[PDB]
Amino acid sequence: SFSDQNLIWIDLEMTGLDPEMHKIIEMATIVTDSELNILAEGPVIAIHQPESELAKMDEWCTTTHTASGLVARVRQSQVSEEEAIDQTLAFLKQWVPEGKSPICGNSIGQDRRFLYKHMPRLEAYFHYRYIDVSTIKELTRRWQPEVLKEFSKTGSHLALDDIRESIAELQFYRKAVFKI
Ligand code: NA
Repeated sequence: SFSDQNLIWIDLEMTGLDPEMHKIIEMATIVTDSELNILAEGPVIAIHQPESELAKMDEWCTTTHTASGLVARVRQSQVSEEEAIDQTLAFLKQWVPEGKSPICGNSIGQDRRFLYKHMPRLEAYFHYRYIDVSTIKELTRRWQPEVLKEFSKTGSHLALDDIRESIAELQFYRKAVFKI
């Protein structure tokens, strides 16, 4: 089912909002076809970081990532950023050719910033364009906001679950605000 029309969905969790200061602590990927059918889920990787990097986390980050179990998984992880890139590339090469899929997700520009800084070999696998589901969310909020009361998110900040929610959100928009 390898195809240059398939879409690569990705979500990261980080120790904060600033790529120059903060680090990636979780990554997950999903491949859909162009019709958003989920074809395969990629590696779900808690990336090891030392305490000094975890100690940069603000209260939101600390409470969120501790309560989810991610911090414990990060502390126990034996997978570095480079190994996480290798695993993720080995998965993606089976489903989508290099340079063809936009990066897909919610406010995915932020994730791409962290990929540019910390995982440029993975960033380079994506086409330069972005499929940002939150673009459609924002346009819907302004053009017909009552549509948004028909869809809800759990928002657990477990990377695979959140990217599954991104795909479900776009699936909802296709029926609710698109006519194609
Ligand atoms: Na995200």
